[PDB]
Amino acid sequence: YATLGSGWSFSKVQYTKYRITKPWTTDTTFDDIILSQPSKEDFAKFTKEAPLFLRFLKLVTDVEGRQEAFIQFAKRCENGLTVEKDVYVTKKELVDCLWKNGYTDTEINAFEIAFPADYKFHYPELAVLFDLTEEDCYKYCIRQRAATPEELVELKYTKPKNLVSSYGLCFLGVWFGLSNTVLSNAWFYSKTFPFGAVFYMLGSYFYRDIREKLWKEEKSLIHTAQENKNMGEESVYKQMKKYATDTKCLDYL
Amino acid sequence: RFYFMYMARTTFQAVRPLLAFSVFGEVMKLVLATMSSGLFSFLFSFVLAFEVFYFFLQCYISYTFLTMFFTVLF
Ligand SMILES: CCCCCCCCCCCCCCCCCC(=O)OC[C@H](COP(=O)([O-])OCC(O)COP(=O)([O-])OC[C@@H](COC(=O)CCCCCCCCCCCCCCCCC)OC(=O)CCCCCCCCCCCCCCCCC)OC(=O)CCCCCCCCCCCCCCCCC
Ligand SMILES: CCCCCCCCCCCCCCCCCC(=O)OC[C@H](COP(=O)([O-])OCC[N+](C)(C)C)OC(=O)CCCCCCCCCCCCCCCCC
Repeated sequence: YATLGSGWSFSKVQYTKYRITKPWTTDTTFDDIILSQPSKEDFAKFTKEAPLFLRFLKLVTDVEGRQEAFIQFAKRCENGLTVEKDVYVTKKELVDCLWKNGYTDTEINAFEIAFPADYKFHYPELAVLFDLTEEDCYKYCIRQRAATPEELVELKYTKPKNLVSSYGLCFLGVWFGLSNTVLSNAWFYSKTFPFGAVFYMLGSYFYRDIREKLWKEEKSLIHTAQENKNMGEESVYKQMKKYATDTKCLDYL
Repeated sequence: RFYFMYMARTTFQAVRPLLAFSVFGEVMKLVLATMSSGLFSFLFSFVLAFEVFYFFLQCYISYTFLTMFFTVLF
């Protein structure tokens, strides 16, 4: 899968000996979006409070000239909006999109003063607010969540499957794999355990030296690329600024 | 005669799990010693699991009858 994201930060991770833990739930389970490849029905649902968003929506609709949409959405959303839980876009991402796409400072400041910093917009809100399709908003939210896939997403819990057949096959595996002298062989004790243990000890002792010695070149390349990009962009910008005043010759003439 | 009847019942209910664990185990061990192929082994794993469940059932039955036989009013 492609590596999505607009960040130039070369980021690597170090692991611990502890597993990720989430609050107990009898119906949901947390998993990685790329490893699960979930669908809209696999996603878990919950109810969100409307008023704070419905006020801003009424304002925007009175400004744009479409109140039927507000009325329909409010009658749909009363008693809370039932929506997929981990399909959203953050306020910061939305503000960046608005700014780069040309929404005015007044509208951006309205967004900022209206919604908290940790607010999370979902695809129905986005669709009713920008006169778009919930399908497109869902796809956009999914892409923006995959851009930050370190955060687990909440799916519906499903019991395990095929446990009986798996038990049969695992019994067959042990019955055919442990009925031997492999784990007691001179080959084992002379090559498999010594070589493997030496590799493991060396890896545990030089775990970080190796990683750094490997990543040095990639870090240098990324730094070089970013520097070149910055210098070129700055030069072009300042030169166009110099030549910006070459249009008034006509209106002077 | 009631003492003999009672001791017979008690011993039977006490050894029931031992039987389920030992003699059926010997039968399973015969089958394991005789079988070589993979299909029969795949099918026999489920018999082993059923023996597990049957042992637990016999243990539950014995627990019930023993709490009945060792319950005193005073
Ligand atoms: C050339 C020489 C060699 C030739 C000889 C070859 C010999 C081959 C023998 C045949 C066996 C082949 C190997 C596969 C074995 C099955 C493995 C399996 O599926 O288990 C997983 C099965 C599925 O559970 P899961 O994987 O955990 O989760 C999935 C769900 O269950 C969801 O599962 P699902 O939705 O997919 O299906 C559910 C199904 C699961 O039940 C089963 O286990 C399936 C067993 C079907 C065996 C059919 C054998 C066909 C070949 C022999 C022909 C015999 C004539 C009969 C023809 C069929 C018509 C009746 O049924 C149920 O669970 C209960 C609902 C009942 C619904 C109706 C089911 C019948 C459908 C109609 C028949 C379809 C026929 C298809 C056409 C075949 C054409 C080739 O669970 C089991 O393990 C069942 C118990 C295991 C069976 C053995 C029980 C212990 C008895 C051991 C035997 C005694 C020891 C040996 C000594 C014998 C001395 C004589
Ligand atoms: C009023 C009083 C009523 C009393 C009722 C009494 C009826 C039930 C009595 C059954 C007792 C059976 C226990 C002895 C058999 C197991 C021996 C053993 O531990 O093997 C070594 C086991 C297995 O070892 P192993 O197989 O891994 O390798 C070594 C085995 N040896 C040493 C034998 C070669 O030791 C363990 O590590 C076990 C740890 C897991 C826990 C297993 C215990 C649960 C299974 C038995 C449950 C039986 C009680 C069920 C009660 C149900 C009541 C509702």
